[PDB]
Amino acid sequence: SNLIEVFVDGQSVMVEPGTTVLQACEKVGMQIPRFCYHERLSVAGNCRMCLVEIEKAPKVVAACAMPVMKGWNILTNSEKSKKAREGVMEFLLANHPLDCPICDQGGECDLQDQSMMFGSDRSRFLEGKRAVEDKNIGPLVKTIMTRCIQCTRCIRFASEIAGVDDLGTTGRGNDMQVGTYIEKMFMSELSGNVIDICPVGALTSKPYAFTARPWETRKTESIDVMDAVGSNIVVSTRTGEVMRILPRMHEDINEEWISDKTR
Amino acid sequence: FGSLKDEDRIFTNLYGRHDWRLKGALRRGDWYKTKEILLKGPDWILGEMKTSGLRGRGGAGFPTGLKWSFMNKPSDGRPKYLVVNADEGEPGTCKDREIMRHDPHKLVEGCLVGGRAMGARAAYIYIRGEFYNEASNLQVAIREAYEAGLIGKNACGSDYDFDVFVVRGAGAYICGEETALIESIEGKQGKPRLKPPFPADVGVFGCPTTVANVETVAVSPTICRRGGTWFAGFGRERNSGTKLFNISGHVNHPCTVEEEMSVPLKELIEKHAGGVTGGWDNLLAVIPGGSSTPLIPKSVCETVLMDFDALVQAQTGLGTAAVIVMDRSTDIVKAIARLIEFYKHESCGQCTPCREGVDWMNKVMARFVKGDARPAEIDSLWEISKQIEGHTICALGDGAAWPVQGLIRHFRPELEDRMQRFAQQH
Amino acid sequence: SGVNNTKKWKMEFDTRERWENPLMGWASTADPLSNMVLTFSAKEDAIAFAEKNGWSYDVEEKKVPKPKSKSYGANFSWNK
Amino acid sequence: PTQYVPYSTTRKKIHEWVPPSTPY
Amino acid sequence: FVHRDTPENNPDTPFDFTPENYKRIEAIVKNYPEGHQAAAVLPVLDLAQRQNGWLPISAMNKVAEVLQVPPMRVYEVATFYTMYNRKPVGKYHIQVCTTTPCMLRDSDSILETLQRKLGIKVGETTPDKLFTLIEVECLGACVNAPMVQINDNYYEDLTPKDIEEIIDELKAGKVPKPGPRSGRFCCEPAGGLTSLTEPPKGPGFGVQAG
Amino acid sequence: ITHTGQVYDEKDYRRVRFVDRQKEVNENFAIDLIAQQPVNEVEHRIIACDGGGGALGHPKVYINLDKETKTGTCGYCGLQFKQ
Amino acid sequence: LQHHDYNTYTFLDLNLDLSKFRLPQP
Amino acid sequence: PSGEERCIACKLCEAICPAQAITIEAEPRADGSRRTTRYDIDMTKCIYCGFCQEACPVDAIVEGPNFEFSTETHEELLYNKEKLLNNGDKWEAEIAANIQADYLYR
Ligand SMILES: Cc1cc2nc3c(=O)[nH]c(=O)nc-3n(C[C@H](O)[C@H](O)[C@H](O)COP(=O)(O)O)c2cc1C
Ligand code: SF4
Ligand code: SF4
Ligand code: SF4
Ligand code: SF4
Ligand code: FES
Ligand code: FES
Ligand SMILES: [Zn+2]
Repeated sequence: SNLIEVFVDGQSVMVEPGTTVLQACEKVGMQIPRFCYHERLSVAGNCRMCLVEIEKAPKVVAACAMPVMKGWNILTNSEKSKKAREGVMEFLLANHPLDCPICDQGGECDLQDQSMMFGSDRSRFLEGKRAVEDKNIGPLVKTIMTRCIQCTRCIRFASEIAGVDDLGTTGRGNDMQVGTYIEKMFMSELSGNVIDICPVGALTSKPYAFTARPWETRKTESIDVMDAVGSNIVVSTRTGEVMRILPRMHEDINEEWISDKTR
Repeated sequence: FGSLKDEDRIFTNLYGRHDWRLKGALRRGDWYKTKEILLKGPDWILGEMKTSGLRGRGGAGFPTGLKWSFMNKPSDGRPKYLVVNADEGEPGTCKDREIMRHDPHKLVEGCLVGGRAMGARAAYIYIRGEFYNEASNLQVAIREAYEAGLIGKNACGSDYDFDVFVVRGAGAYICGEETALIESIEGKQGKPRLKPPFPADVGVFGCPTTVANVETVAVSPTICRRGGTWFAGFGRERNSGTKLFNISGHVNHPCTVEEEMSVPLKELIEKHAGGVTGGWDNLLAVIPGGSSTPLIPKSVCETVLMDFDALVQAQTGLGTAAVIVMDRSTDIVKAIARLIEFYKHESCGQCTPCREGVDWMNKVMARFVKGDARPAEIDSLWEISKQIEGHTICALGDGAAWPVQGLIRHFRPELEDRMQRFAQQH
Repeated sequence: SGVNNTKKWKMEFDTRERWENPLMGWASTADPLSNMVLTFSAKEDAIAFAEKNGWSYDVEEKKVPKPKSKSYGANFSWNK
Repeated sequence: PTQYVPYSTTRKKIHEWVPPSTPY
Repeated sequence: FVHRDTPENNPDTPFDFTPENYKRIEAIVKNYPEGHQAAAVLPVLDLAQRQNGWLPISAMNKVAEVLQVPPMRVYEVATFYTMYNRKPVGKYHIQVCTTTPCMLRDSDSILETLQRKLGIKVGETTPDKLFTLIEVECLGACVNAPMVQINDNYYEDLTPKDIEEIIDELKAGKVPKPGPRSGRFCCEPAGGLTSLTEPPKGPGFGVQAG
Repeated sequence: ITHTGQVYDEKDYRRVRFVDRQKEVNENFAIDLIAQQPVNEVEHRIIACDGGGGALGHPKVYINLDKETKTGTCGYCGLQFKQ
Repeated sequence: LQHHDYNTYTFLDLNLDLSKFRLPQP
Repeated sequence: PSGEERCIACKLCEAICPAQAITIEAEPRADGSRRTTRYDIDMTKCIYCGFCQEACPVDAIVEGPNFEFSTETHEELLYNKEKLLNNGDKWEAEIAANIQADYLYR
């Protein structure tokens, strides 16, 4: 009961009714390339980098969004769903400022990888790029937001996981900038999580600005002692001094989030 | 074959000529069988539109009856609603500005006739804020109607209850979109919602909701008064009924005439309206449904008939049926270029494809008008065009790609020459 | 957000001294088994490696994200 | 066309508490 | 899209709905569904614009206050729509339609004339702070293409000269006969009324049976 | 002394090294050299920064000199641009 | 010529006048 | 030219060095810019592959023409940022000419 059978490339996985197309691929084990979709954040559909092709259907569907229906076989590696990613990645990269050797989310980029695995070998954007104006969101998060792919996960977290409801989108067109309209710092606990949740390195951590680069960091899994929730955390150490503490997921205690104090 | 009789023409008050106010409306006899119709039943009203086979009078074409049928499902304890979008941001849609301004009442009874068909508790009319004066006209008309008791609880001396409201638009073409009209009504930013939760099941203030082009709501009463058949006959096959046609640009007498559908394209400029300025051979191209639809060159124009499917066969859309005509005296490369400028100044930016893609085509299109860009880039624009066509959250990205596709499809040699012209002078 | 590095089990030896080097300030280590992390496909096989090689082991159960119900329609609910 | 000495240039990584010079 | 507080445009400029305005505010709410006030931010934001064209940061904060919504929520609405002005607006605020339909029918023509008459660049207020010119997009009413909306006046079918005439009317006196200054009523084939030149059938005409 | 002021100290057990052999330090420290660089005035809202010489310069970056309040500084050259 | 002249508050104030008619809220 | 050292501490010269020779640790300079506090090429460890020349985005680290740097003591061969920057200043004129000649090829 309550177990539709949907095929992910003919694997007949069975899922509860109401599971998204992206979720159906996960249980088979396939990963839809995704931006703007975080498990504990509301589905928004902003990036549409997850377009897949349900069989016998005219258009490709939004994985994170379409509730999978009965007997719709998902074709995640079709000739179409790759042109639906080879052509989106064309766009995200087109307005992107190539300062990857500045972006300290160098190896921690969910946008170079997906470009480097699912995107395109070369660029055709012979036109000019855009630039936004760096502002102050506080003393912990450095928002070099010319990096932003307008994926609205910050505006969600800042409203849904934390109740700040401050960060918001401002304007329309290609100069929609997701920054506080008036310059009011994002002061709240749970603040630093925005860093971890922005896949782009637009806003990153200001103390850990340029002290390291992720491939080097040796990662040891340990426990938060600053507060009594005992949140799980990963201490990233390079050559013997701790460089960053970022969250590691514990369903029951800290589910992917850690306090501003303990990082 | 068009040439609809004045009697058949639903919007008689078009052009005014008859008091747009109630007493003019009574001479029009717009509120003649309203009590009877509602009495017949909601099921009787939808039978009338199903028999009519009316297609959406807004840019998208879908059976009107089936769309209304969807939220005719039993209420789940949430009040069902009616949303009438009087916004018409698309260029050449002065189509709606008429009914609203000239014949506000027709739409008022369209609202309650339509309301009982969907069992809507109330209807909100989103007239674009640009039209402030237009708003002044409708609520004067809405105020008259309630004073009469035509609308309100126990509307038209019947069990059914309806309330009609007017909402201020704020200069956004996208507000027009069905999921985005709602969000503007909801008071959040006008950003289209996603497709899976159809507006029937979720909607305005999260209650069941339906959205209709003002023409679609307005034609409802008559379609029921005249019967689906009368209306059904004028149309062609799936296509059916008279839809207002607006002809603007390079025509001797630009005007909106509600002449019959399935009109030869050559005939409507030649017979009504004004023959193409400069002669029917001075036609570089025709935009049938407005900016969103691809323009068709004169080659096929005469052969074409104005129907939703007809244009489809032709690779173009009837859309709002706004005919924009371009003489041989126009730089199309720049004409379509401003429509892409029309869309960069307007798309919400919620979705990656449209945001960067429409801006990307705008930059390439501006270079194309100058001729700075090389000939090979043209194909890229096409390729950029279809990336945006199937990947967008709403249809506007659908709409931005089509004019670009039309320019490359029929006017590829001209753009190459502009390419060539700049290369020669160095 | 990629999960391709959370698939195979790994057994890692305990961390040891990393004193600073006086001449150049480079990190210096006296523990040979430090950088060695062996990768084993299943928990049973990794436990076996520890037993026959005689190293002490303390296995940690895999913790995988719990299924989470999501639906775009749900947040549009003004009610909640 | 018409003896070095190597050293670490980084700072002290772990600063050390200094005892209070005030006796108690 | 960033409000860098300025002495003129910043909350020091106190904003409050006139006793009359506040009245207007409430009725609107009822128009929307009960338990729903947030939906009225736009209509309200519009009355703040009606009160004052500038609508500074102070005014938006009041809107959020009256409507009890996250302030940002109001800031996002104001930024998204062009109807709202977050900067001071000229008394007349003319806007010229320059989409392809109007351009094809000469919209550009009008622009050059208006720039010279106002003797100012396109996009800014006259020194007299008398008029403000902006190149707005399709304002509807295309059948009448030459067009220039002035505070809703929506003049139409205008030939370059006509505007100069209108502008003068605005410059000395008021209410310069807003509307199509042409000889065609509302939208009508310039030739006449081919659509319906007969008299309109009366009530219950040929009403189908059933 | 050096860029980040490395100062093996009077009490360090490493300052022993320089005895009878000099230390490697830099004149024309860079920290002050770009500060000595004039602010590149521009007309456009946004400007590029090839670093000078294209392939020989740096990844090309577009800086937003949009606020006179701040002279954009390409993260690569440290060149301030005066709107 | 009603269209020819209306005040900035016509839409809102007219609406308020209609409030009385407006059917009860949800 | 201005006088700002080219390196911006992206540290991929460290990543691609085959011998583990280059050691880089960085921190934001007061200017706010990104610079390397310590850059140490251990030349005895280095096998002169020339990939670092390849990898650098700003092309800050280059394989200079001089081959005659034989040293009496092992410590002299270890090179910190100051020796390399000094090496860069001494040979910049020829390095610039050499990169000028070969950049089209790369
Ligand atoms: C970008 C965009 C703008 C739109 N603008 C309008 C509009 O101004 N008026 C309108 O009636 N429909 C507009 N639509 C179509 C509506 O979303 C909706 O499909 C239509 O109004 C339904 O009317 P109908 O079903 O009665 O034909 C627009 C769609 C898109 C994607
Ligand atoms: S985000 Fe930082 S790293 Fe990822 S691509 Fe853009 S710049 Fe390079
Ligand atoms: S900041 Fe990071 S998260 Fe917020 S939108 Fe830009 S990218 Fe998405
Ligand atoms: S397409 Fe994407 S961006 Fe353009 S309007 Fe529809 S949603 Fe907003
Ligand atoms: S040397 Fe070139 S590569 Fe190595 S860090 Fe400095 S800049 Fe990045
Ligand atoms: S990941 Fe598919 S919608 Fe953002
Ligand atoms: S484009 Fe000027 S009004 Fe339609
Ligand atoms: Zn630079």
